[PDB]
Amino acid sequence: STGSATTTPIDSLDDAYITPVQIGTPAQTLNLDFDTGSSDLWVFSSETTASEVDGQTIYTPSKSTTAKLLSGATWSISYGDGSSSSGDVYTDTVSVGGLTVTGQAVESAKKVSSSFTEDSTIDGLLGLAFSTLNTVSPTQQKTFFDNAKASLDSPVFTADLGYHAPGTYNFGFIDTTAYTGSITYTAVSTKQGFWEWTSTGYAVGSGTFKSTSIDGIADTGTTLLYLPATVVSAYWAQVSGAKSSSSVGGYVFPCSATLPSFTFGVGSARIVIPGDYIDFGPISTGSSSCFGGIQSSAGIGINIFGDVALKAAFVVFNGATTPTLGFASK
Repeated sequence: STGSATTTPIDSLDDAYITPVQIGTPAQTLNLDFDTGSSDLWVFSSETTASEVDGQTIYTPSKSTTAKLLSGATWSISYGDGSSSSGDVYTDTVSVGGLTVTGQAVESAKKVSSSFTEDSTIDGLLGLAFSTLNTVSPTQQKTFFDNAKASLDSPVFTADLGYHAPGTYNFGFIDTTAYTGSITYTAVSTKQGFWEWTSTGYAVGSGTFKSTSIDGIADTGTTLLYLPATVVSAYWAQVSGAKSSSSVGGYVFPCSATLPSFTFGVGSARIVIPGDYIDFGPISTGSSSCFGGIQSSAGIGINIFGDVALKAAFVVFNGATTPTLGFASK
């Protein structure tokens, strides 16, 4: 089997991407944030505290003939931005782009933090990291990809995120028309439950490539590119007027600037992030200070290849017995 679904930016900055997901019978379609940095599929629901729902579409398990309460199971999760949610669990039929999993754990939110309430466009998350990170207790649950894997033509999914444009998540096959050149594969460590890999270095603009190992995660659920302070300083030093602002919470730059590209290494191959991808717009409405899309990972504890990086590539998440990651230009 295979599946294919379009993923769409939630706003004009590509802050996140939503993908429609069919849950239950008859189908209830919710727009979920596919997140390769977490492993819970959770949704706004009829059980979510009323004051914490503001425009999202909810899953109502009582209206699904295939929903079953997973007795005794609860979940609770926190993300890198400090947001959180928690609740109980149902099993139900979940389909993505034509690919159907029965008995998928659908984690129903009783509580969500303000950041979720305030974002009307995201109805929940669909985790695509390794199932060892799933927060369901007392019986950990498998991700949608893990449940689908054995039925797929090939045990893979691919992320093809657009810049200010829709893109595609595919399951079970590699669309060879979707990228240019070849896909370069690189080793993955699953020790932390993430799609963790080591980039071979970087370049700033037309500058020379610096060969240096950068361990980080491929995380579709993080907006920006978070890299070591040395790397980030080297980037922003090429932008007149750019500075790290403690009050704003990262590097900012004059909105009048033209940003240089940023290249990262995948083995001997190179992925180029165009400078425009690194512009996240005014820090506040009407400001001439713009927020940078490359930021320091210092004090996150890990480097994160988020959407800024991933959207410059066609990315293969290879879930073979020994997982690997593949990157191609496009």
